[PDB]
Amino acid sequence: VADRGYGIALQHGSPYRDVFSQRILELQQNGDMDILKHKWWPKNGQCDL
Amino acid sequence: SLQDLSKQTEIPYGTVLDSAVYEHVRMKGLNPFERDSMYSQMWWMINRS
Amino acid sequence: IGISALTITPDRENVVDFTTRYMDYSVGVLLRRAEKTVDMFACLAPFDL
Amino acid sequence: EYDIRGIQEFLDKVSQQGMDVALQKVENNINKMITTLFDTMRIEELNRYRDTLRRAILVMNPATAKSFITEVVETNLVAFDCHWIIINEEINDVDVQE
Repeated sequence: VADRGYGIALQHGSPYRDVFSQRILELQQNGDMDILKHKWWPKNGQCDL
Repeated sequence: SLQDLSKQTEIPYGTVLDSAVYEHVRMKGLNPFERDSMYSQMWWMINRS
Repeated sequence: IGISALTITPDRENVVDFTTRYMDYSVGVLLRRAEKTVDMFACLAPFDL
Repeated sequence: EYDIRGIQEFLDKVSQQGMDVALQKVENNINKMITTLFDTMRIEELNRYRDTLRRAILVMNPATAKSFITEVVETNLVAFDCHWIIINEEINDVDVQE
């Protein structure tokens, strides 16, 4: 679905997010989120959905 | 009718590549602001592979 | 002059000045008729001859 | 054909006042320009792009404006409320009526 992407808050005015965007692009290109997704949504889990 | 053609999928249908009708269906099917959704189904009959 | 099954489309009205149209353009579909379903021996056909 | 050094003291002065001006060239092949939008953007983005088109300025020759308008209005990227300025030095009355 449109309109929405997930996110998490951090204390306002920090340098954190400002420089995290490219690091998130790294984590995307590594598929590190996809490793976490396989962990948390195992494709061959206990049941066929 | 063309509606009754587009509902079923047990007889496949298509058109000549790069024809004006082909590109007209491709244009209709991709436009989300289109009022009549039928073309957005027919395109998935015509775009296969 | 130019004349054939030529269709008025806006991208062509940029370089040639079509007349008023003489007939409408319509998209259609071709099919094969359903033959006929009834025969005099359909009551015996559940057994091979 | 437009030498974009006319609209170059305007794109300056406007940008002191904080308007969100945007450029875009209009292609020689309007239909495939338009469908290259639908084939390559998110539905999340179309619903923002179609919010901009409500107020636009055309700076071009009338025989292209007739073919652009007729293509936008027919594919429903503009509704009953837009406001498009159309500026030129020479529009003859037969195009004012078209």
